[PDB]
Amino acid sequence: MIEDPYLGKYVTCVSARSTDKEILKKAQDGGIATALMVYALEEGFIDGTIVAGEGDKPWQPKPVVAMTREDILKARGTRYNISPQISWLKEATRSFGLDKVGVTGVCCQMQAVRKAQLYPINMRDVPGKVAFTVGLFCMENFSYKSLQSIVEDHANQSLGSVKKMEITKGKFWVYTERGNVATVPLKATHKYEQPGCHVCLDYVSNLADISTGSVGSPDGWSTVFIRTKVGNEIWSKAVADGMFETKPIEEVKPGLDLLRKLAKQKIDKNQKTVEERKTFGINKGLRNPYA
Amino acid sequence: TNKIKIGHVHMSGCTGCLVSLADNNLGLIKILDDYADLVYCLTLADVRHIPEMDVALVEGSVCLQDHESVEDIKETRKKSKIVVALGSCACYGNITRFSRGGQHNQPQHESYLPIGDLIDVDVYIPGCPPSPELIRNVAVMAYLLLEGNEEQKELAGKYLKPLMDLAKRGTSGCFCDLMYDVINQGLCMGCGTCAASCPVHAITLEFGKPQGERDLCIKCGSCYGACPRSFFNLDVISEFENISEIIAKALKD
Amino acid sequence: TKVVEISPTTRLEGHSKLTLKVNDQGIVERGDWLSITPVRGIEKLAIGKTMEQVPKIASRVCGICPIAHTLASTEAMEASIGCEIPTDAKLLRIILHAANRIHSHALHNILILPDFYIPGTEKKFNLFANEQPARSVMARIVRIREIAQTIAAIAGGEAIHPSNPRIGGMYHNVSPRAKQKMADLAKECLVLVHEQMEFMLDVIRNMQNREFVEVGGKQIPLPKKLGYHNQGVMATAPMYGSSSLDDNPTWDFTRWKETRPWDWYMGEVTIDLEDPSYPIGGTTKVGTKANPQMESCTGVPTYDGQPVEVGPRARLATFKNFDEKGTFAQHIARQMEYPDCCYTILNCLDNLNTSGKVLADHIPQGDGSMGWAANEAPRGSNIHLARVKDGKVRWYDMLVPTTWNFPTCSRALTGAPWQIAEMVVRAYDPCVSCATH
Amino acid sequence: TKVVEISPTTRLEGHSKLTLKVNDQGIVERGDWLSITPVRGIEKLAIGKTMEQVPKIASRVCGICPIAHTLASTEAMEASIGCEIPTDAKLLRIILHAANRIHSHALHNILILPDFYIPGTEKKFNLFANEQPARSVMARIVRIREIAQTIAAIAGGEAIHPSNPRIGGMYHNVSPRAKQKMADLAKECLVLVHEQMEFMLDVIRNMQNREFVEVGGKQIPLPKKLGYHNQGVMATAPMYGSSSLDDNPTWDFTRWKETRPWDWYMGEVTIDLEDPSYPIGGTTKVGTKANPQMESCTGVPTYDGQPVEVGPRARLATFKNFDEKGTFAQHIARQMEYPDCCYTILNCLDNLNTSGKVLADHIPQGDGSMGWAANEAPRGSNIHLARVKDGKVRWYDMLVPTTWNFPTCSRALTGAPWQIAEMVVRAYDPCVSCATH
Ligand SMILES: Cc1cc2nc3c(=O)[nH]c(=O)nc-3n(C[C@H](O)[C@H](O)[C@H](O)COP(=O)(O)OP(=O)(O)OC[C@H]3O[C@@H](n4cnc5c(N)ncnc54)[C@H](O)[C@@H]3O)c2cc1C
Ligand code: NFU
Ligand code: NFU
Ligand code: SF4
Ligand code: SF4
Ligand code: SF4
Ligand code: SF4
Ligand SMILES: [Fe+3]
Ligand SMILES: [Fe+3]
Repeated sequence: MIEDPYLGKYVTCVSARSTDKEILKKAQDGGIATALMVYALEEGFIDGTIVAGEGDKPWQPKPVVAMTREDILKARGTRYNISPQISWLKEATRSFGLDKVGVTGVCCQMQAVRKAQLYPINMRDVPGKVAFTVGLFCMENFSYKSLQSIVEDHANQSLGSVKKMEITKGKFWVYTERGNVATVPLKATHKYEQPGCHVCLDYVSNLADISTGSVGSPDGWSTVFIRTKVGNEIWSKAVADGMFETKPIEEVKPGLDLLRKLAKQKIDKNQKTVEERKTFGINKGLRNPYA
Repeated sequence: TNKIKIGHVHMSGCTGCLVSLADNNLGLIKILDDYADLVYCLTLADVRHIPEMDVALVEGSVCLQDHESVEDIKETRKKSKIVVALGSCACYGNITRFSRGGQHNQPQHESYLPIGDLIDVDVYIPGCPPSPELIRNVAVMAYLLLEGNEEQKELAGKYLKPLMDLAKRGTSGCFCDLMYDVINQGLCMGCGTCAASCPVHAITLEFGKPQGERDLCIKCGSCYGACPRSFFNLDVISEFENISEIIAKALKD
Repeated sequence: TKVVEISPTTRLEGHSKLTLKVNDQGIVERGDWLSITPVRGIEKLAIGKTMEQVPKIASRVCGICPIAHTLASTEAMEASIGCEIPTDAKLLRIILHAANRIHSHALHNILILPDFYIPGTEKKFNLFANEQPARSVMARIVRIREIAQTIAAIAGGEAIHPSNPRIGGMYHNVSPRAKQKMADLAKECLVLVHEQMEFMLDVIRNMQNREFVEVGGKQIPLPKKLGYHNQGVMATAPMYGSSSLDDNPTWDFTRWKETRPWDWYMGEVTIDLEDPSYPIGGTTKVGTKANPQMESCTGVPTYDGQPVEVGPRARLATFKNFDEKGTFAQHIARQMEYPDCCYTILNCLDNLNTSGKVLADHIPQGDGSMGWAANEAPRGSNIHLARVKDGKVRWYDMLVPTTWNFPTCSRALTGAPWQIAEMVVRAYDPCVSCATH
Repeated sequence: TKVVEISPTTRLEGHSKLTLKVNDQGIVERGDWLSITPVRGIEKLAIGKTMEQVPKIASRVCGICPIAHTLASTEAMEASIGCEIPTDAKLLRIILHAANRIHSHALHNILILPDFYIPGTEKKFNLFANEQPARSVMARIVRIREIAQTIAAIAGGEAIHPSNPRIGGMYHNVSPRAKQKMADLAKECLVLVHEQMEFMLDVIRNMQNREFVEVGGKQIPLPKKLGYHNQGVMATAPMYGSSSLDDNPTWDFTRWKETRPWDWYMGEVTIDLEDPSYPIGGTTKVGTKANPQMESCTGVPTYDGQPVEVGPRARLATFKNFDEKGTFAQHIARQMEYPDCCYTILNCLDNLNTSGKVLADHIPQGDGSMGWAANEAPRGSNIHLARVKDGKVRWYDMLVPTTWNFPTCSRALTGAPWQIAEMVVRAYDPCVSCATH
């Protein structure tokens, strides 16, 4: 068990991509989040999972309890605006009748699940029915109006034409279905970020069973942390079953060196913000949820 | 004696508080003529930066993601002898409690707090809109507190005490005040004053007891303020005929 | 080209600034007037709330024109659900509306007169001062606003944030005594607003005959075409408004589109011209970065793909083909609206049945259909649009007069000496809390 | 009085001339601008032909605005027979219409810029020349027109003489991929037309500040009221148009009457003033006889018994009370129409259902009833009127924008130095093949 001060607690870290070519056709990166949930369903580690499905406006996610391989695949690809994944957490155990709930989401959503497991506050039956969590890396998120403003104004693209969006190499990238590419400098996006992201002290989904993301791995690949006993059992079985190609992370460039550095910048910048809240006023401060 | 110095500071407000002050009509002109100099008010005058004030009438709440606003409300505490939260937005957040961001062209302007959560507040004038008469009484009494004989300064301090207690009580206002701190305390006696004060008709009385339409309530804190079982300061209120004549003489030509 | 910036503006409602590129003579080449008022976000917080609550929240957008948002919001709900209100409710709403226009135009007289000259002299009005003629003008303005607020309170329940309007009509009809009281006050007001109107028109005509004005001790030339722009105008009624319930609505939602400031505002600039003597406190320090596209707090509604002017001149141009433009023309058109307010109140009172019904018998709950309502607020067309379903607001949008006027006034700044850019702004009677909401 | 004549005009569409009486200073006292394009006679050859053929023949009146005649003709047939087309057909026609307006206004930028000055200088734009800034302006104009023609081709079937419109709607809806392609192109175009628009407005403003322009090496003074006339304006919509199928049509056929040039044009004159140096080839030889009444090739439509102005300024004046007139005002109003075209396309695409029906289920054959349709072509109101019976055109009439503008522009010539009479003409963006048909 490595206990990293910026990458959290984990057993191993590899670079990986799914061997399911259908999944990879529309996965954001390696298809880890989709492949892990499909496999968990077909093997019976879960009987349903919360995923960011398609919503009612283009590129606006809608949380949904998926119970088939087909419904899980609809959630492929990154939506860079808020998806309130945890709103279906209790309901998954009520009208859906699930015994083994999967949850996907970003770092704060992993935190929400773990708080619910230890301090269930009107969350009956949830502690014991959470079966598997896959956490995405997340530097920051946006309101939907923020995302519209970035894509339509700054990138000058129509949302109905966008095939993929990607934050990497210092730019917000927009790919269209007809084959065009537009970029926006990340400096331009800063005003649009969701303010509650600025106290977040968690980059690589420290509290998930398995965490997955893009940084540290070449395109089409994911950096994966296997963290908990649940996470290790499922990953071992999946690898043994042929579900994934892997490479130890230290044989991969830029790997864990860059990743640990981006995690450190996030925590340091946001810890400072948390500190300034304390003296925000005159002889008064703002609340610290971590106090 | 000199005139005291008064500013109107405008945070995330609607200017209805300023309009209320102005709706004292020749009363305001009388106060500006004889008792107070308006040293700062962006709506009415060209002083661009916050100067020193004896009394700052501060309307609106503070948007935490607007740097200049945060600086303004801190600068105001630094520049002012007495800070007055003028109106329910400044006292209690009011309609900006419901702000949650997401609108062009600043979707990150999400979080609003009453001024008392950022600085110390000496005096509350609650109301949405606040009553012109209350703002006038407070301005007169603040003058007497600073420039009167010790008999006046004693009256002024006793008049303002419940508005200073409100500022120390907290920064929240709601229909539920009447449950929490009146009915649930065994103090409600069915007078129905809360129903008259509510600006949006969210309060009915059923068999003599308040009934609140919480999804109509805009969280202004008026009804607890007006309730005669929130604060009832007998030393002042039983002298109503006297204090009335005193205030009136201070406004007479 | 140099870049000078006035922040904050003054003698207008709410918080804005002027970021101006000027030529070697200090004449604006391209200026941006922009809101820097925080976005309280009324349109987004409205979603899921009850159709009864949203108009009372929308009222708190602005304390000068709360009548405009209370009525436009309520009538947008009524248009979305298909609710037809009773005649006597409509009459009371019109009395409320006309009264508030009086109080608002009279308040704006207080804001603009310090820029104007006692006619035939070099002395500017100082309305604070206890001297003539300012004090007798203040006494008249003050009685006018008092009458107006009183009528508003009687017909509307409250002068600021009226409580009487509700979905389906009004909470209350008024007594025979109240109807007489409103008539008595309107009779008094009519004589007063005729006097104030003639006074203001004389003062404005004198301004039009001046060659310069004094700012910070310097002579600033007065351009003949001060405040001219080519955006044209938009208006839905000379007095009250229009809604999608009407047989022939007078506003066309297929001609509207709202962009971000992006399409119409300048990008990043750096202030390199500063005047510490600008009354009172100077201009933005040299070296400050500004970016109107990103700092502007409003959206930009357009009509036929372009910003338009709204307000009193827009109404007189649309409905009487008033044919003067620019700063002093805007001022003139506003004063000319004084008497209609009092004649309208008196005519409405004459037709009001104090025993008549004020609430529709049936209030439908809505199926998600879009409806809209325009109120001709004192500053121009205030258009609220809504989808109500099962008594809840599912979608809400607000196109407020000063929102419309922000890009248009910016364009009218070209040609002005930067030291009277603020005079161009004030002819729009800006309400920046309204524009931002 | 002397008589000078420019024949042919240049940098406009088609074949016309200017026959001008001038005072001792060379200022026009009374000038006639007239078509000398041969009358192809579309209205008379239409009689007996099928209602499907006549719109495709009428398209070939003009290759710059064929969209205008294709749609006005088709919708006149649809109005005469009482055929209501499907929503998605209408959306595609509007996309076609807006796209073509972009290409036409941008083409007119090429025709008028050689008369205009690089701002703050004495150099005129030469757009042929491979030098800056002309070449970067040409590159932008060229991409704008390419985008516009492409959208026109996708929604309309062909950029020049669109093949997709038919009686009852369209031959084809578009694919999901085509809808995305039109959106992508319109996004690109919107940024470009905003840049081109600002560029053109700056160039025009500089023109308005000039005192003279150079023609054939001589300084020609620029009158302050260049191109002013008192005919007023006519317009049926800010964007698309109107037809007799509408509940409330926005054009009134009882106010129209068409005369021969007779009532409005000068009779026989003889040229006695000639300038062989007029660029490039001089003016009509001294001694030539001219007779505008008899040589003019057009009819003269009138509204309330008088010629009117149509086109972009007419549209902005009618629908926003735009209040500037004359040559540079016409130029301004045209550039201001650029963004509406792109916002409209994007809004139409957003509402377009690519699976939706595009042909009415029933196409009646007509009983001889009169119907009419107005299309707001890039140059102004294009009104086609028809009686269809048993699928054949029994009566046909075309009132085309430049037809309307011919007598009006003639009157606007008064006061111009004859050497810039052609600049007055070009502000109308003339299409003389359209005017004559
Ligand atoms: C706001 C956001 C910020 C991110 N920032 C980074 C970063 O800085 N560095 C980095 O390496 N990776 C970041 N990621 C993760 C990365 O973009 C991919 O989502 C991740 O690599 C998983 O990809 P995949 O091929 O395994 O998943 P896929 O197979 O494509 O499946 C997508 C998964 O992502 C979930 N998901 C998609 N959108 C959301 C959403 N808005 N909210 C909650 N869950 C969602 C889906 O439920 C599904 O489980 C971010 C993701 C999000 C949503
Ligand atoms: N008049 C007015 Fe408001 Ni304070 C504005 N702008 C709006 O509806
Ligand atoms: N625009 C245009 Fe044409 Ni070539 C003209 N005139 C017409 O309908
Ligand atoms: S930065 Fe933190 S709070 Fe914001 S969406 Fe990502 S994991 Fe959640
Ligand atoms: S308390 Fe009411 S009237 Fe005062 S600023 Fe707030 S919304 Fe306006
Ligand atoms: S005002 Fe106070 S005491 Fe009177 S009815 Fe209301 S809560 Fe009870
Ligand atoms: S119930 Fe009425 S008076 Fe009391 S806090 Fe709510 S809105 Fe204000
Ligand atoms: Fe809005
Ligand atoms: Fe014809």
